[PDB]
Amino acid sequence: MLVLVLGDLHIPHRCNSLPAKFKKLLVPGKIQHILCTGNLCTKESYDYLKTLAGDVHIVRGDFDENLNYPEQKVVTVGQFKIGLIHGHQVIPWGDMASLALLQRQFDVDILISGHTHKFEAFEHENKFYINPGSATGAYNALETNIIPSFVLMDIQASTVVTYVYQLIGDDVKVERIEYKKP
Amino acid sequence: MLVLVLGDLHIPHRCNSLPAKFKKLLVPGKIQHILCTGNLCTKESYDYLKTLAGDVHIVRGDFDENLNYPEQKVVTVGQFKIGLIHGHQVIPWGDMASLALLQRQFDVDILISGHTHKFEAFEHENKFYINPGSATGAYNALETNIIPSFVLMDIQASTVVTYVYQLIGDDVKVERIEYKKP
Amino acid sequence: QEKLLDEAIQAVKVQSFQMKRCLDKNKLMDALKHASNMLGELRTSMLSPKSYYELYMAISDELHYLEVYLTDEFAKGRKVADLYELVQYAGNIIPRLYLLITVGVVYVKSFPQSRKDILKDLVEMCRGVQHPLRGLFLRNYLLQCTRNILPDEGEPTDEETTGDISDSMDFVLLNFAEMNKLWVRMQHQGHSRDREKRERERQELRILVGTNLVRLSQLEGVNVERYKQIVLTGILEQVVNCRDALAQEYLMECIIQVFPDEFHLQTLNPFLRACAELHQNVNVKNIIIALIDRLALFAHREDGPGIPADIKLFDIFSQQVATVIQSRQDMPSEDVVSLQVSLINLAMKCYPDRVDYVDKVLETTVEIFNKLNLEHIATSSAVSKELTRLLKIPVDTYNNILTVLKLKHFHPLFEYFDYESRKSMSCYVLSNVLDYNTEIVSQDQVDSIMNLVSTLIQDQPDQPVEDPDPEDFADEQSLVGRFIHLLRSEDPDQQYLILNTARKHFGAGGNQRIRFTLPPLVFAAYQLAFRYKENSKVDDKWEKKCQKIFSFAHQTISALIKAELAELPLRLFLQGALAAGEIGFENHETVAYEFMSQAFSLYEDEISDSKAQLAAITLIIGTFERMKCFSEENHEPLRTQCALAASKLLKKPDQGRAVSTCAHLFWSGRNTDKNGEELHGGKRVMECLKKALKIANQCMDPSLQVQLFIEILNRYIYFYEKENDAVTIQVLNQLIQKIREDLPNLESSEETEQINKHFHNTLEHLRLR
Amino acid sequence: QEKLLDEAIQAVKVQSFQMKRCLDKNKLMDALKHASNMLGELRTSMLSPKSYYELYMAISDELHYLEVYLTDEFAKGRKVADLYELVQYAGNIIPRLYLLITVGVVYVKSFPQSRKDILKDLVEMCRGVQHPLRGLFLRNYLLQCTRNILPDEGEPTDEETTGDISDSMDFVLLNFAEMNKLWVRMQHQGHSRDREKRERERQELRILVGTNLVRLSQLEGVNVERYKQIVLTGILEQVVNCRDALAQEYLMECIIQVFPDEFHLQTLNPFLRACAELHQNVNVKNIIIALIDRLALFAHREDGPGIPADIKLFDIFSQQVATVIQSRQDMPSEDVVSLQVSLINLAMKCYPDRVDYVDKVLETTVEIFNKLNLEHIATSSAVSKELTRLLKIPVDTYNNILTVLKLKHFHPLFEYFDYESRKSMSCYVLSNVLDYNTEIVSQDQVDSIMNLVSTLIQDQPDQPVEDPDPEDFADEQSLVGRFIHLLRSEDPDQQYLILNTARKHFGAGGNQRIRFTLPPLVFAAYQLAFRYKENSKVDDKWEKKCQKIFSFAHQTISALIKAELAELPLRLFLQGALAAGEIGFENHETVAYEFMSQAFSLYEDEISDSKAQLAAITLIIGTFERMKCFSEENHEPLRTQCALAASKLLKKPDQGRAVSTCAHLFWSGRNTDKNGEELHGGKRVMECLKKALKIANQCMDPSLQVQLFIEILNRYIYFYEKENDAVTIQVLNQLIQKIREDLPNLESSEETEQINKHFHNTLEHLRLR
Repeated sequence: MLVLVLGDLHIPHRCNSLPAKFKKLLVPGKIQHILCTGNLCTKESYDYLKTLAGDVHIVRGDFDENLNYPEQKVVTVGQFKIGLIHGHQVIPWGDMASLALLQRQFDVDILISGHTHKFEAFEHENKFYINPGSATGAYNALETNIIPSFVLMDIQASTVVTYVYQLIGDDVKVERIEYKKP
Repeated sequence: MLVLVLGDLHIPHRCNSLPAKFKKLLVPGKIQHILCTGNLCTKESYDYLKTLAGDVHIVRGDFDENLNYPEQKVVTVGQFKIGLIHGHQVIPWGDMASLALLQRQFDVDILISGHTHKFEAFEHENKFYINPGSATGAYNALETNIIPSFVLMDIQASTVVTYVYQLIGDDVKVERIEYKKP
Repeated sequence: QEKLLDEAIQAVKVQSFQMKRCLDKNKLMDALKHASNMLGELRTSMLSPKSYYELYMAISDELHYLEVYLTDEFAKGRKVADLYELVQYAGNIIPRLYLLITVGVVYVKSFPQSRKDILKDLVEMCRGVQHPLRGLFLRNYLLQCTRNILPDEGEPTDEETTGDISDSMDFVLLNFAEMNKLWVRMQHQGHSRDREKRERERQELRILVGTNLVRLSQLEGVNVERYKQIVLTGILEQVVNCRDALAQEYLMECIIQVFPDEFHLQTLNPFLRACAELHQNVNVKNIIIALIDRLALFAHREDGPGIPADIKLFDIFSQQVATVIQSRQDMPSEDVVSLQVSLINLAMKCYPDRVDYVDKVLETTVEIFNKLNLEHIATSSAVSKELTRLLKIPVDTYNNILTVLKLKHFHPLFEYFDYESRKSMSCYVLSNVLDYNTEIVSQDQVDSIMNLVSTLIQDQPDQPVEDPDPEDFADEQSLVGRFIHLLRSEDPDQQYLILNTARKHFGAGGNQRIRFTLPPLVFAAYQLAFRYKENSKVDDKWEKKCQKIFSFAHQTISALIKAELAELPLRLFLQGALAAGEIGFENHETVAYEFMSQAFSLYEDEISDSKAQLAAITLIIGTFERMKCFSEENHEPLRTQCALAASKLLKKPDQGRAVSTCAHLFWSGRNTDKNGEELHGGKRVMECLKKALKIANQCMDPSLQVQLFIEILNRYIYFYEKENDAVTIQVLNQLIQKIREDLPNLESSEETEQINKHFHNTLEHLRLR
Repeated sequence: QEKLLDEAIQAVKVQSFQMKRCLDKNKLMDALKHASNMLGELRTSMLSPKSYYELYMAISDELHYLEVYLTDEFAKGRKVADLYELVQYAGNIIPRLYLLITVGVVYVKSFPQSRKDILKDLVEMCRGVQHPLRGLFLRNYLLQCTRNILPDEGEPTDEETTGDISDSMDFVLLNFAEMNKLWVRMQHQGHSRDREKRERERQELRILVGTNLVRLSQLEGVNVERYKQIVLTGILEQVVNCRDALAQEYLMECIIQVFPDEFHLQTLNPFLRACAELHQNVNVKNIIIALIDRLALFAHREDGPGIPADIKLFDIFSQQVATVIQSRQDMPSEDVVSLQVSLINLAMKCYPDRVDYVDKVLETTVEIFNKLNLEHIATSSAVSKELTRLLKIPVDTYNNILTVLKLKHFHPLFEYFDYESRKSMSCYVLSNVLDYNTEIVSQDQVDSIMNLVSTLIQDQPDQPVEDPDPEDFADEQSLVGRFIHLLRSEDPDQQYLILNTARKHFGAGGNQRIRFTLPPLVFAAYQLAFRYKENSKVDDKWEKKCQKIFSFAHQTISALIKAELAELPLRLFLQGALAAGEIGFENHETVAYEFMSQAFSLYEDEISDSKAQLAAITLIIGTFERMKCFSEENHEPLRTQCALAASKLLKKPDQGRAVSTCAHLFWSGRNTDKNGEELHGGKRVMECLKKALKIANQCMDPSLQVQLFIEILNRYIYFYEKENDAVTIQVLNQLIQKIREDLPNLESSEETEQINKHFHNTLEHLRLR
């Protein structure tokens, strides 16, 4: 199975929708799972998500209207145990050491979080860390140059391949990164 | 006319009934009026009261089950205008200055209240203050030594004589106190 | 018809006229010819036994006037011999023999030498008569004639008089055998379709039979020694050998009534072996009860020897009754228990000493119930009624309830109660066990009590229990009252244990029950805490004891919390906090803080009503302020958190009152830095009043706005006169004025006048007026 | 009945059979006698119009075999002279005239020289016709006979052969005028109650009349000038002269359909002036629409010159339709609008370019609506339906909504509508304004759009009324979001102005609204603030621009504050603070300090929930931690103020977490003193962890105690490995020992195990233990 990971859409607070090209890449049928970090903010964006797939997981972001979302959630995807949290609860905000400290407590193999709006995919002490970024390149006071993006991973079995989708210029560049349980 | 004043029986929360001897002193026919401060708590105790006399007045105490009782009530008895309140609404709890402040607002010649479980009968600035105490010597965290008691007053006309009934030792000691409108 | 009767009573009155006429003119034989004519009227068969009885009583009472008339003539010396042949001249046997009896007794008075001979004669001459009714009426005349002339202890022993007590005894035993023979023949005479008429008729003549025993009882010569050897032995052979039930039962009742206990105590057991062979169809319970009643009035009878200890009466009757029951074919079990009830009452009142007897009885009743493999007792069943009436005698009688609790089988008998009846009866009994106040109870007896409660309150209901009224909705108060009562008497550390067992026990009680039960247990904890302080001289581990008891209470209360109630637990937390404060143990401060924060938690989470809001917060504020062991470092934060909580409510009126009430919190507070002296934070108190004032100026609702101003004004005076420098008199002037420049801008109301009075009194109270 | 027909067709087939029999056998007059008796069969008339028509068509088809026979005969030269006289012997007029037409066309074919004379005779003698049915069918036979042989222009012109196109035209117009006369005469013949039957029959026959025009159209001679001068003058003379409506309307549509638009364009004003005089009961609307449709398919018909510029169709048609409307007396206004719709479509498709036309359209529609004293048109009225369909066409067709703002006269249309329909349409338009990305607008047009928004956000059923509906409400926001986005693509100096009008607008928004509308505006401000600094070279008042805009933001925020909200203003101060920090302008520290104190005020005052506290403090710390512009004189007050405020919190668990979080404040706390780096005084970090420790030692909850030690332990590791020399390994050892001597004393739980995993991983990583 392959899962979709996105967040920090910030609609309609800072953006009105996902970039034109990205919409053309996210179509129903392909995705069996969706892990959403960010505050999509409007329920309008939750429905669109509910389109691409049926099993959607969302954690509460620092600007989401609905308070009914989980601060953090742990969802198992095959052989992988994955944690989800928005990120604003991690101080300092994008600190690896703090994320790591969080990984222990959750006891997950992979940890998804956003809030910084900067795509990140790296390995640390046999664990995997992913930050999709902002699917809408939503504004962020700390970084004057944000790049739209999302990330869908493909899990065969105790092996993951995460595809990062960035929107640089007009075309949509891509990058591959593989991780396998220790 | 003579009136009976009691309260804070706390049945069955802390006591099961009025002391043995006291029961022998309160018999129908003698009493034409009853002003009850305290939380007798159980309707079972309201009926017993309804026995000694027919015109019974009760104010809601901080532990009474029935919420239908008055927080405070003003009943006229001949030439006397008398106020009734449990006491827990008077802060500090048994403060004379606070009781007095209450007397003004009610505009009564005599003010009956309990809650402290300590008998009190005194005069202040041409007004009269009475606290029957606890007819059952009901427990009270603030005072480790409570003395059962009630108090029946006799009004001839613009002159009252309040009889305080205390249960010290075995015998029932008594004390007389007179007050007359200014 | 009743006419036959009237014609007879007229002719009788005619003939009794002819008696008195002849008695006047001394024509005796002419009166006796008419006496014969009356008895011709007795040849009728159509009349009722009662009718015959009335006519007989008429003729008998008039004949006595003749009898005394004759007796007088004879007492006058006019004695005529040769009377025996002459009286035989009457054609009818009845007049002849009536004449023989009448003149015979006359000979007895006039010739005491003949008394023995004449009595033996008359008793033997009665063999002439064989008809039941007329024979009975004859023997009645006999009984009244011999009522007084029979030998006895109070007769003159005149060497002319003849006849003894032995003659009287032989006389009556014979008359008994003769009357029962005739009487029983009456049973089978006539047609079998008159069974109800015969038995009614028998009932009617039953008094005739009992009068003989009445006659035996006035006999002084009826002493205990003749009764023991000869009299009772004789009577019991005829009685037992008649093998009937109606007669045996009647005569035996008459026996019960007639003989003294003097006779009965020496002759119960011979008499009781006789009692044991009796006919099957008879009611014996009623016999036994009458006996029980008489021996009962003997047990509680004072100025009498009582029961000698060597003769263990109860064991005797118990064993004989047991044998009798064995002899009984199918006698209703309810009846056995009605008998058990009297055996209880008796053993208790006659042998109070020996409870062990009562236990042998309860154990034997148990074997009976075990032998009877019967299903549960229906609510209708008289058996349950009786078993209840049985159990109450110990319950009503024995004021001591431990001994009941020592009855092991007292609970197992409960089995036979049905569930509805288990509920009703167990409630009634336990209620009775409560109406006597009960004192200290041991662990084991607490256990047996807990078993009694567990059976009273709740097993799984027999049917899914449907309740218009589940109980007397709350009838169980006294139960907990008593528990709590006896607890304060046992020594302390055991009590805590018992309290824990009480907890588990009621925890298993049910679902909607324990809500009322545990608060009292909470009060228990406090008092035991008090006992611990009263033991504060020899003990140092009292603080550890305290730690455990408050920890036990904390769990128990959290249990109540699960039961999802808020207000009540809040007060219970208040009391617990206070308790820990007063105890002042180590870690006590920490304890106070949990009770406060859980209560606050309840406030937030379980908040629904504005009224409930105001009440809960006013109680919270009123409750804390006396909390005074806290360090200022700790006392100060908590105050502010409460102040803030208060400042976040919805409604503006209450908000202003509360914020103003909080002032006392900023002044009356005391720091642990001033060694008990108040922190005296006037400045913050002022700021409190400031914010309060701003909120006041926004009331814009005249009546409450102003009245609220009045309170805030009172607050200023309070602090001004309380040596609080920040409270300037200038502010008070500005405010009284503002209220003055506004009070007119108001429509007159019951209040506005009082507001003037308040303001004037307030200024006058300064002694500045 | 319908039998008459079959019997008639039988007899007809009989006579026409014996007729054709005589014609093959070449004895002509006998064939003509059978033909005559057969046409006698046409003397019955009771036939249905349909039935009579079939008999007619049958007989015409048999006569065709005769016509070709004759045509051949004449081509064979076998011609008998004087046929008209011999045939006039037939006594009735009917045989004569059937014979005359038949022989006439034969002579015309055989004698084209005789064509003019024969046609002039036939046309003149047909004036005899007076009966509707037979006359109609005869002149139809005429029309079919005259199908091809009439004079024409590309025809050989033998000066024996006489007759031209003008003669053919006169021929058909005359026969037409006579036939139309009889046909309209059909309206009144018979009883007045057959009018629906009559009109049905005529409607059936309308094609007969139109066939004349078809015949006129194949006439090659029809040039535009003959069309101009002859055809329309004749037809319009009869039309204006007939003052009927059913015929005029049918014939005029048939014309419309039939002739090429080239002829119509040269003859429009005559044709439309004629159209204006027509009868009032005429639905001229359907005609005009058909006309509009034909010229529309003519406008976008390519392979043509397009519209000649001299041809001002719009002015012509506009003025004539106008004249027609004056000529109309009872026009449904809805019909006027249905025509206005087509008037749109025309102007739209022929001249998208020229807006002034569209405005002239809007002015005439408006003048119409104003003379109509109509209230705002509710949902029920068809008028609103039409006005909707009209207006959406500009709305739908004008892709660019900016272009609408060039039309000033559009806005006046909003007036006439109902609020409900204004709401529906306003939604429709704005939805189109988002779907069609129409971007940043001119200020004046920005004004008028904002005026439209102000009408949306301020008006209700058709006045501002709150009749509350549980329904969606958030349809109005995303729209504003987009607006606000495109707004920012102006140059710097425009934004302040645009910002001011947007501000006033939202100031007028309401209170139930502004919470969602202003945040985007906040971000607007920010990005422009970024624009001024990034452009700090070509601008010198950029620092001033920043100061004014931040003051602007402060008021705007305070606006949100009066709505009595907390969260949003707190966050808006944080974002603003961060912005000013990054800009670092002159007086920036002071501004930031001001914005900060507003945030602190909000924090205290607007502090509600334990959760809300943790969230607010986490936001305050995260913002505070990276802020670096304040020097110690400013950094230090806020620092201590924050430390105390934090140390005041509610809940001990949370208390420990927060106090531990504060460490970072003592480590990341970097001010401008030694130029942004922290002085790195281990000591305050030590005291911070100390208080944290103290709080730990007080929590006394196994589960939480341990959980908190493991976190504080990991925290210690971070700072040790962060080279806090103050962190001795000895302290860590003493504490790990304590944790070891306590870890066993635990039950089984889901957490304790995880706490072990965490601890084991932690000890396994570091290796320096």
